Amino acid sequence: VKPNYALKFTLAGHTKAVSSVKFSPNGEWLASSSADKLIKIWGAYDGKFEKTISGHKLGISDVAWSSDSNLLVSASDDKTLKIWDVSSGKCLKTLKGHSNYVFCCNFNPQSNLIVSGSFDESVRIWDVKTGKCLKTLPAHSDPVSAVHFNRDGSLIVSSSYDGLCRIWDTASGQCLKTLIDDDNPPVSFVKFSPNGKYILAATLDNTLKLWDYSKGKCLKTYTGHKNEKYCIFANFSVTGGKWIVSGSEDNLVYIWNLQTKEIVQKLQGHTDVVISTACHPTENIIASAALENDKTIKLWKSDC
Ligand SMILES: Cc1cccc(C(=O)Nc2cc(-c3ccc4[nH]ccc4c3)ccc2N2CCN(C)CC2)c1
Repeated sequence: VKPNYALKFTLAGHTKAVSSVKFSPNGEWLASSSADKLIKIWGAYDGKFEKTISGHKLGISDVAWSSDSNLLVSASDDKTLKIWDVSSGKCLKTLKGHSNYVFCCNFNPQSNLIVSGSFDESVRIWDVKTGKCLKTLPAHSDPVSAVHFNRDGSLIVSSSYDGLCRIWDTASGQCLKTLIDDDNPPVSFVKFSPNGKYILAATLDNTLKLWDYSKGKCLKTYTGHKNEKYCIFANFSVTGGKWIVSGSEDNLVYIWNLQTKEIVQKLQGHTDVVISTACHPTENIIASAALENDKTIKLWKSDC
């Protein structure tokens, strides 16, 4: 039954809205990005501040870790992505090609590719080793809110303000599936399940949906939260009970039972929109992050 997430740490340091928080795949770290143009690294278990990584000329929407936890990629309003050495804090590559703000980014599981989505309505696939753009997908007809690889990196899912989710063949760059639902509200977030079998999508009508994307069938929805404006990150939590975790525009983190769709916990504490949540890879730990009235990251721990 219910999780019992309690507040363990509040991480202050960013001087503007925080955009994204991500745990390293090794479970060691949390990375955060912010409108303040900075990436900060924190200890996942002790909340200790480790380092600040700088170099972007404008605010940063997203950050993501390579599979060996040695590299970070960030997506910035400055129209670039940057690849960072976590150890030195140094910018290794600047990925240039997008014609407007880059909103979202991920490594493939192999961590030889980066996928990016932009205000410029494209999705780009980049070679990690060289930093070169390998493919530009004419992905959507409005800003791209999220990009994610499946478990083997053979597929990419993207979401957009155009009301669509798309599934892409990574190797060829061909669209394999376009999802539509209801009256096509903006799709503000999407990701694959840990196994790759499903996609979880948020739309700006206060709804998360779980999809069997190949069958084109919605299996569950998660509602009760507030999501009408911001591109709020959501997650599968699989270390204990099977939960859906999301931020919300009423300053709370919402946790649902994945199967029953019931709200099982609401986490109070933040003082602005919780735009990002992350789930720890091995421990029942949530990181959550909030917008400019708050600017803090919170770490929470549960027994299941
Ligand atoms: C630097 C910074 C700090 C705090 C918040 C944001 C932000 O809200 N991000 C953003 C904006 C838009 C965005 C901005 C302006 C727009 N006009 C029309 C559509 C549209 C979308 C789309 C996606 C995203 N994100 C959210 C965070 N996530 C981890 C990745 C994606 C950025």
